[PDB]
Amino acid sequence: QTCLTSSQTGTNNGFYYSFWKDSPGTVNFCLQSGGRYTSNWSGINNWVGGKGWQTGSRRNITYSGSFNSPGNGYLALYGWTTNPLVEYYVVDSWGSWRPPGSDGTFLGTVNSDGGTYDIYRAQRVNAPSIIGNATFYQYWSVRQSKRVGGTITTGNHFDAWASVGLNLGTHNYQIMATEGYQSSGSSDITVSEGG
Repeated sequence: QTCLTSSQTGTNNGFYYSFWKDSPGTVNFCLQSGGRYTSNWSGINNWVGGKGWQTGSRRNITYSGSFNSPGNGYLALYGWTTNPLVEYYVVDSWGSWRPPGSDGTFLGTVNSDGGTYDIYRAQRVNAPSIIGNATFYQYWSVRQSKRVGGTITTGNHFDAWASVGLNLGTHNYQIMATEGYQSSGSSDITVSEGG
């Protein structure tokens, strides 16, 4: 295992990973065998990290494990595109606070992987991104009830987002992410693309 406590991207056991946190608190973000990582967080302001791919695609992404967020956290497929700069989520579970909140514009729903998801678009104006300080839209599929474990058929979400005018650019990274906000919690997630 390789345990990290501050921001880093890289590769581990054939998988890409991205891990980011601002200054407050502690994240113990530990890279295990295969597509597995664990996290715990405490007294943090905001952090997101996980394993996946350097270059996103329409691959079907399967994950399993635990997610424990008594306060504000997410368990989500998470990635970026450029041209347009987009930060996207397919949110399967969350903690105290269902995302994206009042900043989100509701656009409709998509049925995928035995769930229904609400589709939202939000905007970030002068915000930190994979290319630095920028203004970018976020695309959200958020499951109507929580789940921890299953397959995410990315094409279904990508196709549904497209039908509501949410354009995906050139894919950057694509990970099964844990996110915490002003809370404490843990997760233990294994990703793959072979069911």
